[PDB]
Amino acid sequence: PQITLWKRPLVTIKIGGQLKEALLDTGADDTVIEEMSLPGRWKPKMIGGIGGFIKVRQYDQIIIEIAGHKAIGTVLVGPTPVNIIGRNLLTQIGATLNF
Amino acid sequence: PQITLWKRPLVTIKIGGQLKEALLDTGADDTVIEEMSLPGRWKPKMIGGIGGFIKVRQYDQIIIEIAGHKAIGTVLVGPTPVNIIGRNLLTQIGATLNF
Ligand SMILES: COc1ccc(S(=O)(=O)N(CC(C)C)C[C@@H](O)[C@H](Cc2cc(F)cc(F)c2)NC(=O)c2ccc(C)c(Nc3nccc(-c4cccnc4)n3)c2)cc1
Ligand SMILES: [Cl-]
Ligand SMILES: [Cl-]
Ligand SMILES: [Cl-]
Ligand SMILES: [Cl-]
Ligand code: NA
Repeated sequence: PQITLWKRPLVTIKIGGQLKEALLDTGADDTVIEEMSLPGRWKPKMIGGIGGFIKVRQYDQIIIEIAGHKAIGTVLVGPTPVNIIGRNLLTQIGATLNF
Repeated sequence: PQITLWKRPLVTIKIGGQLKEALLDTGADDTVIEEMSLPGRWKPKMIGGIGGFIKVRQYDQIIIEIAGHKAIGTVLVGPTPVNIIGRNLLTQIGATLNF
């Protein structure tokens, strides 16, 4: 698709069998999702946003579908205000910015 | 142009007679710039994201040039970690996300 930006670029994702809403976010290096259960071990990560820092749980090699496009990669889990799909997964789905 | 997302999508902007580097940010509703002076009226606002909220000054009807493309709109000024070009100005330069 070609997604214009008059509204938030929200898509459906599928992670852990479940559908969620998420924001396609070119300003995010990494993908950050609200609290949920994921398999395997996690590693610590601190990320900084507009208001300060939050600790998240880093899960690697997670299967995740974004707007119907299959990806496998890192997902950060923690107290984000909204689910955000960052560049690590935008690159897997072949997304670019165009003007 | 077509901008890939292997790295942060940074561009040069001109705002208030100054050159700055800023991130093209589809996850940002509004444009947020580090502390600077702008002409005209403003009003206070709180904006939120990862890590909580910051207080900003809202200036309306500000001209900007984003990677060579002019537009006009609201600019929020305050203690953002990164200068952000949000959707309110990305729409005006015709930016889309494509995959
Ligand atoms: C109404 O208008 C507005 C309201 C809110 C905003 S916003 O809050 O800016 N935001 C809203 C979304 C979160 C929904 C836009 C979003 O793209 C922001 C833009 C941003 C990037 C950044 F980068 C630092 C910042 F403030 C801000 N993304 C993240 O916060 C972001 C997204 C993902 C990650 C992983 C990180 N943090 C990060 N990334 C890599 C490394 C580190 C790091 C590593 C080691 C030490 N410290 C930091 N942190 C940050 C904008 C306009
Ligand atoms: Cl739109
Ligand atoms: Cl990844
Ligand atoms: Cl505006
Ligand atoms: Cl349009
Ligand atoms: Na004004």
